[PDB]
Amino acid sequence: GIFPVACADGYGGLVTTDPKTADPVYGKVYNPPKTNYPGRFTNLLDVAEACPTFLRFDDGKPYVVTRADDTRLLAKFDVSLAAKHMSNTYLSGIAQYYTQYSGTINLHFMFTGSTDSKARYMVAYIPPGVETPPDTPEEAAHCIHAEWDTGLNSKFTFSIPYVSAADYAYTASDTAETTNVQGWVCVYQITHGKAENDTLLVSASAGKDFELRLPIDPRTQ
Amino acid sequence: RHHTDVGFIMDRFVKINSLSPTHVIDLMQTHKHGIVGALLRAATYYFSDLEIVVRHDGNLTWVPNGAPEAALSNTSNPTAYNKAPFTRLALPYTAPHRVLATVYDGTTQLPASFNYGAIQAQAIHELLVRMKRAELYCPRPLLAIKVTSQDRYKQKIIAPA
Amino acid sequence: SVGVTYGYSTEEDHVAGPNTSGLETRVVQAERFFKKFLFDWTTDKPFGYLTKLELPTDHHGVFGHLVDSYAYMRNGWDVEVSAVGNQFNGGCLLVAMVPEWKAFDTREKYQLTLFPHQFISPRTNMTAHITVPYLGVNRYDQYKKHKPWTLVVMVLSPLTVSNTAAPQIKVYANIAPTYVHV
Repeated sequence: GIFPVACADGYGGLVTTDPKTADPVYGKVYNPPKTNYPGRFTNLLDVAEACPTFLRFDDGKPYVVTRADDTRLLAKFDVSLAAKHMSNTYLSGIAQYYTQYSGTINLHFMFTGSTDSKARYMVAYIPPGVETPPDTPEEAAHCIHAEWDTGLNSKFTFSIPYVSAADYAYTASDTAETTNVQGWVCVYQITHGKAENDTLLVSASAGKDFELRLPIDPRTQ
Repeated sequence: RHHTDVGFIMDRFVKINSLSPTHVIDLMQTHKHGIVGALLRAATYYFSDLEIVVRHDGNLTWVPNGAPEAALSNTSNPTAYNKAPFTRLALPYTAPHRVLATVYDGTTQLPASFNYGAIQAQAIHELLVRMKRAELYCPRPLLAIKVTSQDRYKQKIIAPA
Repeated sequence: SVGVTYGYSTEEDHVAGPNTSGLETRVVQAERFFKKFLFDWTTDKPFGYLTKLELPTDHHGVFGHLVDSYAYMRNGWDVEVSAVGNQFNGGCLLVAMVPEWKAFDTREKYQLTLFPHQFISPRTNMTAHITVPYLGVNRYDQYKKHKPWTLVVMVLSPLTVSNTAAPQIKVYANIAPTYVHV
């Protein structure tokens, strides 16, 4: 009374992604319940919200030179996922192990001069390919721009919408084309009030929308 | 959001260099840039079940922690015999302590507790390890690849012909 | 003020338990404050100037007596940091409760703020306030052979001074073991 055998013609590979399980040997041992032990996280995302970052410049010093002079342009830095501006960075550090992604990078700002001093500053987006960096905050305003002064506040956060070609993009970059991927988005300012010295800080963080698809080892393990 | 739940990322294998007729079973013999150890290091306190896969010859034998190593070959404590070509098992957990960790600052050699164990046979060629249901606690710093040249980065990309 | 900032939770604690707790009950009179020197901080120090302080030191207190009593215990930790200056300066220093300290390295400097933490600047803050709940690989601990907790502060923003400030500035803190069960 044999049951009809159905011998497997050519399947059953010892391949990685399989979810099959196994059998214990010296098994059947309990353990204490590990509820209530603080420090629990489940997603690099949420913990990739509550923390800012610290950018970098050729001065090797995070903070930015901030001169109380008649200059009109502050400084220009790129923003990307693989760029010298954002290497030592928690978002990217998680990222470099990914090829697919969709999410807005976020920012922060911290001030140095005494509260008394008056000031103005103007954030300014730029698309990847305008072929010309704007040379005045009004004609720079065309892309995206905003304001927040010394008045009533010191912290501030701002973002840049996840523009692309299609609803995804490559994390790493190429050696087959030339055009920058995002632009040179940086900030403008109006007449400085007074300072013997100042300083600006900026960061990054994931907010609502940071997304990834995965995985592959890039490294030379 | 349908990733960063480690329960999906930490269910694969990774290589181990060292081998011996008697060999040790612990995570800290990982590689410190293989993606497994990327997150696997990134926290403070973690915990899982265990699964392993071994290609070998002879008679693979294992024992939980806290034993006399001089008391293994004899008396054939739990074990099964030999069979080619593949072999897959899963070990349960033998805590002397209610959670694992990475490093323990005391007056920098690794402690003697955290020990998934040790295997022994007559010919041991290939090892494979696999985490289970793990959880992570008190995350820690992390780095990316270092930057040397000027602009952003450059990297070759595969394309058809 | 900016207020209080807890570590990973804020809640009344368990206080009474089994044979070990019934033997290591919540004694109260082993609790008291004291201050400790942190560092000098003038316009000289460039960025990255790290400094550390292991915990806990000795103390001529009953707490100090039992932490020498050379046996199993447990504890909590409330810290409150501050310093004195004047409104004619600028910059920011970074403060952080430290789980599982290790000797750091250059590149990772830009990372210091996974931990619970606060900022330091003359305008915004004048008094830190943080607390960390217990933990440990065992149910309890015995110090002399380990230290699970230290406390760190390091340079974050360069300091500035004009002709109307004290060209030397000092910084103090507040050590406070709490919720103790011996």
